[PDB]
Amino acid sequence: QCVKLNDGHFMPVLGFGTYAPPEVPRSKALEVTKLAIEAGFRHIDSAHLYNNEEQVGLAIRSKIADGSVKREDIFYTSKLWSTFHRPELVRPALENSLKKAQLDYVDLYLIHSPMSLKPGEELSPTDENGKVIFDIVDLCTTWEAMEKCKDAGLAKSIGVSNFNRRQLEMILNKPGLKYKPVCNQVECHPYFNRSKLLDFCKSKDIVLVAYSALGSQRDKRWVDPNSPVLLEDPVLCALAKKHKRTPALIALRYQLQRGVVVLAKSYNEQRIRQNVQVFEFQLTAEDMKAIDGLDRNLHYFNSDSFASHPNYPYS
Amino acid sequence: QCVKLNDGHFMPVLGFGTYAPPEVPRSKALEVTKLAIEAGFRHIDSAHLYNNEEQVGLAIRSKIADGSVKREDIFYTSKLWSTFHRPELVRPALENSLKKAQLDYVDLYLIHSPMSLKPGEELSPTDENGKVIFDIVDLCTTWEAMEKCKDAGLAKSIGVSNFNRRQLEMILNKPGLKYKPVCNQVECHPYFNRSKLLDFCKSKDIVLVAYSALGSQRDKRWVDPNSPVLLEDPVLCALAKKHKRTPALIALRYQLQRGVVVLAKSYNEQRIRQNVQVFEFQLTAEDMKAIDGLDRNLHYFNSDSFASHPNYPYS
Ligand SMILES: NC(=O)c1ccc[n+]([C@@H]2O[C@H](COP(=O)([O-])OP(=O)(O)OC[C@H]3O[C@@H](n4cnc5c(N)ncnc54)[C@H](OP(=O)(O)O)[C@@H]3O)[C@@H](O)[C@H]2O)c1
Ligand SMILES: NC(=O)c1ccc[n+]([C@@H]2O[C@H](COP(=O)([O-])OP(=O)(O)OC[C@H]3O[C@@H](n4cnc5c(N)ncnc54)[C@H](OP(=O)(O)O)[C@@H]3O)[C@@H](O)[C@H]2O)c1
Ligand SMILES: CCCCCCCCOC(=O)c1cc(O)c(O)c(O)c1
Repeated sequence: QCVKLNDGHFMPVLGFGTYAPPEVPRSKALEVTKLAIEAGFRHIDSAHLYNNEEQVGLAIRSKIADGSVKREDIFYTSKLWSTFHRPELVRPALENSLKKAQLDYVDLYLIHSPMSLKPGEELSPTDENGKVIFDIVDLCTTWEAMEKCKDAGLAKSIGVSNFNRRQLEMILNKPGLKYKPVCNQVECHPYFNRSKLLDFCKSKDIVLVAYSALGSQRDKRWVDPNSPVLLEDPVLCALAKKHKRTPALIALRYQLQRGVVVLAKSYNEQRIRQNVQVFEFQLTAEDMKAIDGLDRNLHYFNSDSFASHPNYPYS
Repeated sequence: QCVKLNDGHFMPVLGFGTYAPPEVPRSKALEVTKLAIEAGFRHIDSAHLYNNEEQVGLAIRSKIADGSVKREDIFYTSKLWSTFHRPELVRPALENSLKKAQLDYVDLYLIHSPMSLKPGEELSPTDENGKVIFDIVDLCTTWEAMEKCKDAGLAKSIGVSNFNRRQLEMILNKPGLKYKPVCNQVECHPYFNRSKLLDFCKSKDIVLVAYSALGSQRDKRWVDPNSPVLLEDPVLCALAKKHKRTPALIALRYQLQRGVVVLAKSYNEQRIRQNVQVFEFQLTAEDMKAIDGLDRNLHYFNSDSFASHPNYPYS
């Protein structure tokens, strides 16, 4: 079950989410990625940001080496972090990711965020410690550098993440554009279903990839603990009962049936193996309209901190 | 079961595909071509590109020598590789093919691809960066040189491969045209059935010859491994069950009943002998419409570098 991307490549519609907070030992990423592959996940989502590309890659390489999978069966995503937006930093950042994971190519490379951050090396030992420094980069030139990565065979497909419609149009309207982004990976779930942005993406042949599809990890560092817990929704629970599934499985299936490619992070063996059951059942059209009704414009990514960045996607 | 070509020659409607990847020992092509002829294949498709003309030729000569066939019962195709498009290179390339095969004439010589490549001795000439080097040739002059090869009795018939409608018209409308292409050998299967091109070809008396009719060899170099596997299609499988045949046989029969000449590669003795069974059954008109419904405009062969060639046939 794969979707055809606008560059002709194919992306599995269910992806494994690998991010876990820095308290979680990195050896866990190695363990759980092997478990994900053993359960049937083939699309694996990582990033320079996650500090896990080595462990994730070693999982992949391990399952390739022992003959459970071929490299060609695995669809591996990495992402260009925001301190590397300047065009001359793009290819080395990809190369660094490739060396960490010990892969020859990534199946997909994304611009992680339109919110560029100061690159390079400070120069004093402490002056800038702790601060968050924004940078200003024309993301079109970032995108050209991405296009060159694809032409070098380093990334099979290239795309973006956390872009809004305006930011997508800026790439789409670039003079001399060679490759459209294949996807826009954004927060998407029944509390923030992104239907308008989805319609836009579909009209341009860009796949929407949903993160926090199960309602986020609710990380204390950001997420308001009084925000409603997605998987406790009564409509999601009643559909789970009706179908003899679970609220997670309902929420994942919802995305698949609206043409969205869905990620699901779990570091728990049983939930990982549950999540692959998404292909065993289907929601009715009426079920789908009921889930559409749950939208409350709720972003679990309380980016509030970054709200004054000129490229903040919700300004 | 032959079709009358527009030059008066006859082409068998089922052809044996001889390409195998370079990991396959070169001796196999000799073995499998003999097996193909023993099974009933009479049309045999090779090319300079395949690096097997000696072995394929030996097979053909063997079966002629031992009396299983006469030379005139065999239809042998070779192809002019893209580094040899320049008019003065066309006849020596054909002569080199003929000397390798140890044959005096080919039944058919094709321009392999409209995508001309830098002349020389590499098959895939590459620049400093590893990028393939294109050439620019007026393919009308290539065609004139092909016309001369037919007049010299070195090729009984001439045609083209991987041409689109525009590229065909260019030849058809050439001033002083002597011979129309007898055929256009193109990627064609239920996921990319080419009906519009086929209608055009039929209106001009040009036979469409299908390659990757069984969904290609899915070579990593050119095919996305997560593309759908044609012979696993549930409609093909259900028709196979209905007819007590196989999905390969359904896919081959489809082509024959729409007036398409169809190639089938196999290096496996039992699949080779299965493939000749295509003449034992027939699909209903409803079966044919059901297969027509599978079209998803999917060409298995892809290349970022070749996509940017001015003569790329899918642009
Ligand atoms: N592009 C971006 O900027 C961006 C942002 C956020 C996320 N992402 C990507 O998207 C991935 C997923 O998003 P996310 O990390 O917010 O998490 P998510 O997929 O919404 O999952 C949230 C929580 O659901 C739990 N869970 C998983 N399967 C379950 C089931 N079947 N039943 C009940 N609970 C279940 C997990 O807990 P356990 O681990 O305990 O099972 C997990 O922490 C990330 O890991 C990352 O790859 C990208
Ligand atoms: N003009 C061009 O540019 C061009 C391009 C591509 C191909 N071609 C020509 O067309 C030929 C055929 O196309 P192709 O090589 O892409 O392969 P194909 O005919 O689409 O066959 C694909 C695969 O199907 C398998 N197969 C054959 N019979 C089968 C059966 N009865 N059941 C299940 N599987 C079966 C074969 O594997 P096994 O060998 O293991 O049986 C083969 O590798 C080539 O050999 C070449 O002559 C030309
Ligand atoms: C004070 C500002 C903190 C900056 C650090 C970012 C805050 C949130 O980090 C994450 O947990 C996170 C997880 C993912 O899966 C993502 O892709 C992603 O983009 C972010």
